[PDB]
This record gives sequence, C-alpha cells and structure tokens, in this order.
Amino acid sequence: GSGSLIWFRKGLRVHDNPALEYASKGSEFMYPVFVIDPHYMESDPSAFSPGSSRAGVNRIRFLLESLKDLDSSLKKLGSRLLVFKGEPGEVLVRCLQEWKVKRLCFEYDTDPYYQALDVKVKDYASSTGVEVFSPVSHTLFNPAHIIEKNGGKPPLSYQSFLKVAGEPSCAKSELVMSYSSLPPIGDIGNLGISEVPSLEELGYKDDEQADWTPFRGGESEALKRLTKSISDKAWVANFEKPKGDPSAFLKPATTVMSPYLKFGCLSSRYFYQCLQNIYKDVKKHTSPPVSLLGQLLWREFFYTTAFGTPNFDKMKGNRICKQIPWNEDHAMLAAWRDGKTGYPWIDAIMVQLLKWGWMHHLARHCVACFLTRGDLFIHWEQGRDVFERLLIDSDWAINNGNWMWLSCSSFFYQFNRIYSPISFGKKYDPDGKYIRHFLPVLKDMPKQYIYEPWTAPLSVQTKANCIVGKDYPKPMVLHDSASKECKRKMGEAYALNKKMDGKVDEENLRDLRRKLQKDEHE
Ligand SMILES: Cc1cc2nc3c(=O)[nH]c(=O)nc-3n(C[C@H](O)[C@H](O)[C@H](O)COP(=O)(O)OP(=O)(O)OC[C@H]3O[C@@H](n4cnc5c(N)ncnc54)[C@H](O)[C@@H]3O)c2cc1C
Repeated sequence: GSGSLIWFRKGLRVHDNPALEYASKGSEFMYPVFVIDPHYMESDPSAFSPGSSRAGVNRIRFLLESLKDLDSSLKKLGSRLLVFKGEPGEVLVRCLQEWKVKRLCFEYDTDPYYQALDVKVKDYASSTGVEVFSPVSHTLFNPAHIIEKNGGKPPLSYQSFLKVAGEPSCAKSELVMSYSSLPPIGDIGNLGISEVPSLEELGYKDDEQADWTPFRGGESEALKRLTKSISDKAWVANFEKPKGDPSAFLKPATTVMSPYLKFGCLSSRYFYQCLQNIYKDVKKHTSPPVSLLGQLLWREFFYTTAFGTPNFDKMKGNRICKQIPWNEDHAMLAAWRDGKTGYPWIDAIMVQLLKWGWMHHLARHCVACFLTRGDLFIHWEQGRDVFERLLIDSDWAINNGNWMWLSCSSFFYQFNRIYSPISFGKKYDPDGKYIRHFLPVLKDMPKQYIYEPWTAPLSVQTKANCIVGKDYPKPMVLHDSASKECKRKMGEAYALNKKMDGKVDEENLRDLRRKLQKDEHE
C-alpha cells in the first residue's frame, strides 16, 4: 500500500515536526531515515584535531547522540530510525526505488549543501510520482518570504529585518509535541539496514575519544535543558546579551541551547513560544535586540541574509562583503587555532573551543577580532573554517554571518572598536579564573601577570613554574602596533571599496595588497 518516508537531516526531534506529522498520517507504514555522509563523518588523519575535514570529533559525537535519542524516541512509538551510510542523494533514491513510498517528507533547509540535495531529490520524486512535503520548521520565518516581501533582497539590518519579518506564524499556532503512536516501519526490502554508528566505526581511535564536551546531544537533553535554562522567570525576563560574563564557565552566562537549535534537537518555534508565555506572565521584560527572544531573532536575521546572498560563505563574489587584502600565514593561523598566541585570554578561549566546542558570545568576539581586523589580519574565512569544525553548534548561516561581522567585512563597520587581548578579560575576571582553568600551565601565575605572563619578572615565572618562551609562548604579536597597523590597512581597504562603489576588482585588490606591502614592510 501507500507508504511514507520521513527524511531526517536537521529536525532531529519528534516534537514540533510538521514533516513527521504528515508522514504518520494516511500511511499504513512509515520509513524514518537518516544518512551518514562519510565525507563529513569519517576520520581524517590530515585534520589538525580528531574528526573529519569538516567536523571535529566533538560535534560528531553530539550528532551520533542526537541520532540515538531520536531512534530511541521512535522505538518508543513503535517506530525506529534507519541509518544508511553514503551520499544522501544516492541513498534516498535507492530507498524510493526500493520501497512502496508514495509520500516523502523532510524538514526544509537553506544551507547550500541541502539546497543542492533537495533539488535532486525533489526532481526525482516529482518525476516518479512521489509526493513531497518540505515544511519550514527549522526557523521561525521563511527566508524567501521575507526577501520577496522586502522587495527583492534581504533586509540590510536586524532592525529592518524585524520590521519586515513581523511575527512568526507559530505565534498563535498550536504545535504538535507528541504522538500516541507511529506507523510501523514497513518492509525494509534489500538495503544495508543499519543502527547508529559508533565513533569507532567511523574510524576513530580511542585516544581520539578521550575528551568529552560537557553537552550531551538529542531532543531529550534539549527539552530538559530548556527547562533548566528558563526556569528562573526573572532572569529570562531581565535578559540582556551584552551584559553576560564571557569568563563564566562553571555556570555559562547564557542558555547554551545553541547546539540543540543547530541540529534541530529543539524546535525554535517551541522555544520562541515558551519565551512568549513567560513574557506575558511577568509584565516587564527586555526586548530585542538584547532580549533572549531577541537572540532567536539574530538566528533568523543571518539565515535570511545568508539565504539571499550568493557566495555568502566567502569574500570573493559576495555582494555584501567588503573586499579586503587579508594575509595568509599557516604559522599565524596555527598559533591562533591551537591557542599558542601568547595572550592567556585568547589562548584560554581557543582552548575552550577545542574542549567544549562552545564559548560565550563575547569570547567568540575577542578571538575572532584578534584573528582578523584586530591584530593578526588573517582571512576571516580561516577563522570561519576553524570554527566550523570545532564548534559543536557550527551553523553555516550563523557562523559565516558572524565572522563577516567581527571582521568588519559586513553588517558592522566601526573597525576602530577593537577588543584588547590583554584588558578585556580583566573586566570580568581580574583574578584570571577562566585562564587558569583552561590554561593550567599558568595555574600558579600571580594575578598581577595572568593576562600578560611576558611582563612577569623572570623570578616570578620560575616560581610560578611557567617560563614564557618555554612552557608558555610569548606574545606572537604586540597588540598596540598590530591593531594600529590593522586599523591602517582596514582604512585604505575601505577607501578602495568606497572609490569603486562596492565593486572592487580582482585587479585593484591585488594592487592594494602590493601597495600595503610596501608601506608596511619598507
Ligand atoms: C565569530 C563568531 C562565530 C559564531 N558561530 C556560531 C555558530 O557556528 N553557530 C551558532 O549557533 N552561533 C554562532 N555564533 C553566535 C553566538 O555566539 C551563539 O549563538 C551563542 O554563543 C550560543 O550560546 P547560547 O545558546 O547560550 O545563546 P543564547 O544567548 O542563550 O541565545 C539563544 C539562541 O539564540 C541564538 N543566538 C544567540 N546569539 C546569536 C547571534 N549572535 N547570532 C545568531 N543566533 C544567535 C542561538 O541559536 C542560541 O542558542 C558565533 C558568533 C561569533 C562572534
């Protein structure tokens, strides 16, 4: 008889799943599918840290966990999760041509990877008589609608986006959070049926599995943590993003729902709905941009902008990105990536990236600034790539948008507002608790130098059992001069961008790069 297939990619959850719902109705049997793409999941010995070439082992373990939770939640309703390994496009059509499937459902998505897959699968299904339901539930708004309504392009600013965006449909909507039951799986036919694969099966040695980010994945954890994240009504009511403490690691200054919203473990519509409820239950609460709900709106802003901008994930070809002659220097990038820059604050943060796969927004700010238009002047696409595989909440739209923001390549252009690798952390942690924790090599350094070990008298060092240049590196660069040179180049780069009416050529750029080379080398 007529069967259905619920294809899972990002909505790794049972609650608020418009796609899963439809797949359960009018079907005597249902096929829940998820494909492990070797290219993204399997071990890559060439990578700079355990994982594939696109994902650190941390985000991978998170996904695998989300998958187990999901299957489990399905095995509860009498269903199950069928996991195949291979190129999704191939796997999917081979599933269609193998099963009596008349209806194919999967949550919509705007990432390039998925836009590409969905054209193929859609065309195959359409040409083979399979119905296709691809509802928008990963975001509160439909990028295409916003862009269409706004004329022909995406609103140029948060403020402008909210005006146009209006309010999400899920507002007065009633979401489906549970199901009494779910259609039985149905003939598995002849396909390599598989259970969620272990890190080992993905090719990872045990030493590559020693560390553990402190955040389990899955819808279960998701919902549980949301409950904890917003239990304090006053806190959520008085929420102001800029006022959070970036050094607070024992108790993160924000929700950390980031990874669950990225893999769809948590519906953002439900979250948005909860916030709404507790907002009306008080009377006085913060509003965007700084509000907690205002944060779900930043996600919306970048997604819409990302979906409407070709070459969004790169400078060249990007309508909205300022053309800047960034340097390239695997040695400098490496020093920053592994957290060996010399500035304890920056290094401590980069280590939290590697160990937690998450850092407070402001921390992400500092290291992104230091790496680009703040001190090193390395291409933002480079910090972007490092972040993309290390963050357990790595999100295409969000990550690219933010790196362009922190590099003053787009959205924000007050490049003379530079974070200080030395003094910023003090504003919150003068004792340097955060640093000591993630950089135990400086465990004993006296607070008078914790943010600048290179200024600690040689005697203090040896006693603190930390010698700059041996145990802990010395400043890879001197902030003052560095940031002053960045502010300089940044100036002439903007000058060129303005002179060429936002259309700098491959030529001009090259000539600027040369020009700056002279004025800053001889
Ligand atoms: C250079 C740089 C790279 C970044 N890369 C990513 C990334 O790959 N994935 C990612 O999810 N966030 C990224 N961010 C944005 C932000 O830091 C995170 O969303 C936030 O730290 C997540 O913590 P939280 O869940 O406690 O956020 P909360 O403050 O508790 O907000 C709740 C939710 O709102 C969303 N949100 C919060 N801030 C932003 C923001 N500035 N832009 C868009 N959405 C936001 C997130 O989905 C988050 O889970 C990046 C920021 C910078 C400066």
